[PDB]
Amino acid sequence: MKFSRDVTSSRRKQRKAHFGAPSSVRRVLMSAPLSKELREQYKIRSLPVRRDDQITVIRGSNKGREGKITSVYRKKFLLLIERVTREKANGASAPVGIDASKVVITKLHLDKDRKDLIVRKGGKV
Amino acid sequence: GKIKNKIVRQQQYMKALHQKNKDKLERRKERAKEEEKDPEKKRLRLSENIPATIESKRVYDETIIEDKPDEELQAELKDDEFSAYFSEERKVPKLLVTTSKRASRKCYDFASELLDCFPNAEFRKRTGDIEVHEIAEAAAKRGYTDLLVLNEDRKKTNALTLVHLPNGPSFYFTLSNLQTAKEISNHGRSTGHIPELIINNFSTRLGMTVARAFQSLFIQTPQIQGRQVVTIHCQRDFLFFRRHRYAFREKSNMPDGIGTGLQELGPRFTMRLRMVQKGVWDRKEGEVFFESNAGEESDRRKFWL
Amino acid sequence: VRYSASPALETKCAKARGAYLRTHFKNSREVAFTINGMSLKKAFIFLDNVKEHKQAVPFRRFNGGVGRTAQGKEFGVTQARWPVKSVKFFYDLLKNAEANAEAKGLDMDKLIIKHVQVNAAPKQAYLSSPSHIEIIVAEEEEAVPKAN
Amino acid sequence: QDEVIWQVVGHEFCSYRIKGEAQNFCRNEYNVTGLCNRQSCPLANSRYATVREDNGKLYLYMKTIERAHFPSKLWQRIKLSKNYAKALEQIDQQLLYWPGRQIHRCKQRLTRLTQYLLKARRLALKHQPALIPIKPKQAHREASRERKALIAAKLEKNIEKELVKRLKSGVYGDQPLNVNEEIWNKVLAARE
RNA sequence: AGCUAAAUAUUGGCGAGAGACCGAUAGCGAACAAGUAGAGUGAUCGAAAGAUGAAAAGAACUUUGAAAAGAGAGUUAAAUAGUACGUGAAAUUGCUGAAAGGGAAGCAUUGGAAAUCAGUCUUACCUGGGUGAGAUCAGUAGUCUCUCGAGACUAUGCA
RNA sequence: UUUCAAUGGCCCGUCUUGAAACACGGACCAAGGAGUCUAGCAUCUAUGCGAGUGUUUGGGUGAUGAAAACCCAUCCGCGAA
RNA sequence: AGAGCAUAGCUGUUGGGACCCGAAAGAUGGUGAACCAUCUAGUAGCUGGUUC
RNA sequence: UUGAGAAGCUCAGACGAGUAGGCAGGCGUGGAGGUUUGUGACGAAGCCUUGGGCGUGAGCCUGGGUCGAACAGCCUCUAGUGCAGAUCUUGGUGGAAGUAGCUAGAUCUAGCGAAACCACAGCCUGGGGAACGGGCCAGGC
RNA sequence: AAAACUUUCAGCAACGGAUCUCUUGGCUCUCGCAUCGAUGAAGAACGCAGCGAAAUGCGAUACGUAAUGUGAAUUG
Repeated sequence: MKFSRDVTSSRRKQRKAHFGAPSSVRRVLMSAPLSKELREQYKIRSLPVRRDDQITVIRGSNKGREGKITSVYRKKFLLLIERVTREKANGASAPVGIDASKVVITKLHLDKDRKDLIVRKGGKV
Repeated sequence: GKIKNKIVRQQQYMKALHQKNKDKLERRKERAKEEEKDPEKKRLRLSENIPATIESKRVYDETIIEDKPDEELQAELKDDEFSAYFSEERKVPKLLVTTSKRASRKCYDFASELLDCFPNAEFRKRTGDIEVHEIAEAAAKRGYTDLLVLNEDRKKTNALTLVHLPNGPSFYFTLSNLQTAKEISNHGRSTGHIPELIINNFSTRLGMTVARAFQSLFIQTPQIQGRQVVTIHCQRDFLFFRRHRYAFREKSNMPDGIGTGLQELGPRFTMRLRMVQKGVWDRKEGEVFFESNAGEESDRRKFWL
Repeated sequence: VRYSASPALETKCAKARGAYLRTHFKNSREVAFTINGMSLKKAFIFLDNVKEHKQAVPFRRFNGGVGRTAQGKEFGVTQARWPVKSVKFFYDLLKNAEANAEAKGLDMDKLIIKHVQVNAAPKQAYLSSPSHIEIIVAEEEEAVPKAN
Repeated sequence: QDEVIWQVVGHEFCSYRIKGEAQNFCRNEYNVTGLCNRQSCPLANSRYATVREDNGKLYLYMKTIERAHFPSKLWQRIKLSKNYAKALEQIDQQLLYWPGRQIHRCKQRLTRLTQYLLKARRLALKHQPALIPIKPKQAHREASRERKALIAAKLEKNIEKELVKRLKSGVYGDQPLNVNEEIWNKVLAARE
């Protein structure tokens, strides 16, 4: 149960906040779990996704697939993973969007900003 | 789906649909003009842009047979359970058609139509608490070769299990689109002549077993004079059973100019294979040769028969 | 799509369809009723004759306001007209069905109009009545000698 | 107690009551009759005996007024013999000087629970067809894909294509018996 | 002649949290281009309009046509989801089939005919005998939970 | 269920009128569409307490929603007189 | 040798828009005798309707 | 003898039109508390049906088809709770009608095309008292 | 008397958008707060978006510049 009068349990206001969120909020809304190896080595459970991240698809028809994240589609809350495509009528390959919570991060595109993020969120390297 | 206004996005769709029709029309008129002037660009486009069909884009499986003869495949069929039919022995098939317990009148009408398709095949009403394995062991000592059991419930036949006596494989099907002769437009009255059998599109290895089992129910010396043909056709794992009364005549379609005029005889139904068991049919304790999975049949391009 | 008639299976049928056609619904209902069940080749001659006023389309149901004509004695009545716009639409559809049958490899010498139905399209104080027209052409079914 | 409990449960609200048109039923597992009555209520009857089945063995369950406030020890249980005559006497001995209506209702439940176990054993021996569910999604999928398969089959085109093909190969004798003379003459000239 | 916080008010303004409220002819006129389109010289007046699918994968390609479209195909779990898009009632219309029909229909009561359904069955009881089987049976041994004996098991024998 | 046969069967609502006659309303279908909320008074019944009775203007309090529940200082109303 | 007081429900009744739809308005303030907005849910013994 | 939902069970006799009005018990709808250790992608709700059943009835249960994500029984609470009418409101749709007619060609043909109105109907003869003829009764058609 | 025509029933196709389900909307109640303008407000007009259906944003620095923060997007 929530006891703060500063947070709303209203489904109307929760749905409006999620679907009307700005880009700097959808960066956090699009978070993915880390693999057990990374999770117990970086001391971090989940991180927001990013391009060049290496992920494994965990749920859906494409379950078990792996690949880098070519681009994150924050408008529709979708990830676009390389070689995870669908053939069209004319044979052109249309990429398939995957929710960020349906993948797991097996390798992190480490940067100084993310390295600072790890030590910030109780992590280590 | 950006637009939240229904009327606006209906107007936006129509203006994009009209533009798509217009610009595709311009490129089609231009292509037609530039390919009628030069027939070369026309004859290579047709040979290259062949329309795609489910049969053409069927998924790849190595179980499919090849045109060339292979000794291993023909060595396996010369001593199996169906060998007594295709060998020099030429044992005539003696069929036993029976139904499920407490069948109705409608099941008898389908059975009576089904007995027409099979000369030398007798019906025995299913009585009391005799089981399929018991019927099979009792029918084997009576000289029967194949046992056909029609499953009906709620006054409708919905399944068909055929076993090959005495220990041959048992195939379980599910019947659908049952249609007796009276319900078929421009039908005919079947005669007593032995029908011919034509079997098509059973390419896979599992298709050979089912095609041989279906072939093994028919007397191998068809009566040509009656010119009746029974067709089993496997398309997209659906086996279509039909019986016609053909007659060769002149048609303007074929290059040779001869075509047959089919008149349907009935019954008309479709079979979907659900299970193949090695040995007599025991749903609890049978050796599963094949069991269809509905999950992977959702792939419309993948077939097993 | 699916048509109103249980035929139009691939067996012997060729389909032609026209939706939201800009023609009066009551006139098209009469033209369809006349050419229903008649051979495809004969239908082309009949539609050709109507365009040249050699033949008249008898109006049976919506016969109100149709004058007496001498060309309707073939059909047993005397109320007939010479519709052109409605006949033109049916000519376009019949050619489409004929072309569809030819592409299918059907026998073109036995084609008859097995089913033709006109339905009222949405109305658009001058709300006229557009027409939905569907045509099925199939070979005449024939019998074969049984055994003798 | 008992008359206060019955007024609260029998007439205001019991979570065990199934209200039918002709009768009310009891969802309680400890009800002998399965009906909602004053005499068959296990909650409102401080002294109550019932028979119920556990993994093939029938037991006599009894509770007394003196254990009413110890729910874990409220009901006592004894084993009833497979011998019916001994099972009846077991109920008589354990329910001695209980009202004759309560012994009557316990012996009636023992007969029905014995018949049900007998019928359960006879159903195991018999071979009965297994009921397999009808899946609405798969029926719709197979009905639609069948329609596409039948159209794509082109049965009449393929039947006559094979029938003419085997006419050319001469699978019949010298001249076939299903062909008119004029057609056979056309076949011979064309194929040669 | 003058000043003065607090307790009080608050359909506006900046936010916030809620509800036994309404659920697209409702609830604000307005869930969407809404004080918009539109109307009137002007003051003013003022709507109708929500939902393909998980994903556009929004139907390539061949073919008919002047075109719109159609037909072969194709995608989808589903096209009985094709942007005229969830479900798709009634009034109404077309086709097909069956039946009826001397200037009404018309409903009720009782049957016939035709069509079509529920709608069911012997399968069990009693009495054996044989064979082995095992416990709630042992001229039997243990453990556990309750309270001697009551349940649950274990080992052995099946007299 | 359809249909046939025998027998019977005046169009519904409103108003009028002994009654009808009437005059009205009704092309068809869908959705919406009319004794509600509140203050006072009186009867009756139920419930609590009873020569008493009524906590909620307010104060105290309430950590798990705290607009609830729980508690009652001083009055006051109506009864007894 | 006091029977009241409080709450709830039922019913009747009187006020409020007061079961719903119904009768020319009038007044205030505006726009170019007219038009528009509000008071207004104005006034009804009467009309039509008022749902298992 | 088990027949103590004592609000149950049971025995007997009489009785049965009904406007205004009086009284009692029930059916259904939206939401709320409790409950069914409730139903549901192996298909909720809705709709369709010459499938079957229950109730005197309001209504309820169910098969088949369609469908695609929620929903119900029981006790209690609550109310914007039940329609055939209001020359009702909004929407859709008919007959009138391819008519009245208004754009071409040669009054005819083509093309474009309404609205009023609409309980349902449509032979007379008499009698039918209240009009009764258009429905009723006996006769013709 | 069969056809046509009419009527009834059913099947299929149209027509229509009811019902059901939901919903970034409304409505109601409560709570916190005090902040327009000659230093040019409210409003109106005209411009800028590479295209944007509008709508929104912005003001010739035109769907913004500076600074700070997050840290890799934007998206038809």
